[PDB]
Amino acid sequence: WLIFARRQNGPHIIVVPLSTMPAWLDTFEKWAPDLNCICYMGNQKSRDT
DNA sequence: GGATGTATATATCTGACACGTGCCTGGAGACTAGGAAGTAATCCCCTTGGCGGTTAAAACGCGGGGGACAGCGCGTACGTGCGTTTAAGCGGTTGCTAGAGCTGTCTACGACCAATTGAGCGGCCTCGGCACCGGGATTCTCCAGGGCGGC
Repeated sequence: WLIFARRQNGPHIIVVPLSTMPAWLDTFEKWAPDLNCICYMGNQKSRDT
């Protein structure tokens, strides 16, 4: 709603526990498929990538 | 029949015990002040038993070669013994000076106490420098028009 209706489509950050974060990723894949939701975990080279 | 080995007795040497004396240092008695024990409050660090996630260190295995160790040869340098020298060790001279010990006098220097104040500790405001944001100048990629060729 913040992205589509009010046009506030800037950088949002969601900080979650690691164990629940696949349950956030598939929720973003299902409910908001048009969004550019990215994932930020891993070692130094993955985060650099 | 003479001299030798051995036992008991007597005088002398020597470490130890007790007596005597000084003196000075430790003990007894009394008084006082402050060092430390005890109390309460506040705040921060440490303890024990857990969880989660990163990740680099620890562990394990394996191949291989460098290094530890053993053996052997050799030659030199150190041990050993003897003869010779030399200097240490002891006893001794001869004076003077340094130093410990004791006594005496005195004076400058440091302890002690009261009043003071200025250097040390904490916080607050500001600057030097680094960094975030807005505006101007410079260079790169691109879309369209003009001209030429083919059926």
